[PDB]
Amino acid sequence: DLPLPPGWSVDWTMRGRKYYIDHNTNTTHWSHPLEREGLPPGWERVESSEFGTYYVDHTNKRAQYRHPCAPSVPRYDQPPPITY
Amino acid sequence: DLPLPPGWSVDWTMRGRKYYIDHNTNTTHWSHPLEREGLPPGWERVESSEFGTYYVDHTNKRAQYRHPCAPSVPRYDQPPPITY
Repeated sequence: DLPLPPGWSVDWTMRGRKYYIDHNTNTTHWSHPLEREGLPPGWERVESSEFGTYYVDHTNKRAQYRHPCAPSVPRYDQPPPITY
Repeated sequence: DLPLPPGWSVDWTMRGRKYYIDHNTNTTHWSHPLEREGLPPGWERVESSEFGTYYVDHTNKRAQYRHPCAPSVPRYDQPPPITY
């Protein structure tokens, strides 16, 4: 229920998808403006039942599962061996 | 603090990484056995500061950001237009 900055509101698409309106700039967004720490300019984190969590780049109209700032690939670590 | 099934315990690596021991099978795991709904056999979800959330495949010793059952690529949706 985190409070929006002045000049922001929340709305829903005709199919019921929540989104945010920035009346200061007349732009629309999928995520809360105060929930974007760690994300670069132009990107948002999206939650969904269809895809789970992913990331969108509005400038380039792209979506990807990898957080845009995460290492290019993650590391596999074998769980520790059983000791005797 | 979710209770473990019988024959399971929790331990830590020398560097302090939590893990789970299944004494029923003498196998080790990065995630709680009761926190794997929606994951296929052999896979685990991993949380980390280095990579954020990702997924590991123990059989093939692979790691990836995409949930193994998620669609191959996620969809970009443009936020709704401003109406006048």
